Amino acid sequence: PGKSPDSPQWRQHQQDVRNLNQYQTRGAFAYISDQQKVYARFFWQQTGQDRYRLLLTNPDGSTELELNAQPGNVQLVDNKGQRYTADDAEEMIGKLTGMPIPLNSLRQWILGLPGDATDYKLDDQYRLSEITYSQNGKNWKVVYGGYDTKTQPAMPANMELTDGGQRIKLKMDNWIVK
Repeated sequence: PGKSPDSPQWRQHQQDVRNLNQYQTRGAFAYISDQQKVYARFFWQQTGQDRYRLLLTNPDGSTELELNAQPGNVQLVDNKGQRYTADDAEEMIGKLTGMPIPLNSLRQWILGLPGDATDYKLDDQYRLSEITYSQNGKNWKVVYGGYDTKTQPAMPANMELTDGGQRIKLKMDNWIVK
């Protein structure tokens, strides 16, 4: 049955997450679509409200992709060192890598926050459990597995999101927050 979104504990959990100044996680990344299959280790570091770096690496240790976002300056770097710049991370990853994603929202979802989503459920611990979000004529479903309760506040330990044609799976080995 989970818990009600109107619960003070939910609002407090969101506040505790938003009050953090830095977030860092790493783990297994899986992206699958009818035109691509990407498996890699990921590293996510967010040092500002809208400042973050996503790094995807292969077993070789080689860099598959780098997405470094700063307000007014998002840079995408591919394995060949080719650099591209834009003012929107979602638009760039959507038309540059072949991996379209509601990234502007995912950046909040990965922290256990709903972002612009208004259709969601919470688990028994007042933490985000499922999200239904529409954009670009598609409907995304986000599902959360267990949370990492070794940090304060607790952060998502695993999640999956899909809109049918695209599926992204993330498994976090750990988190560091401050």
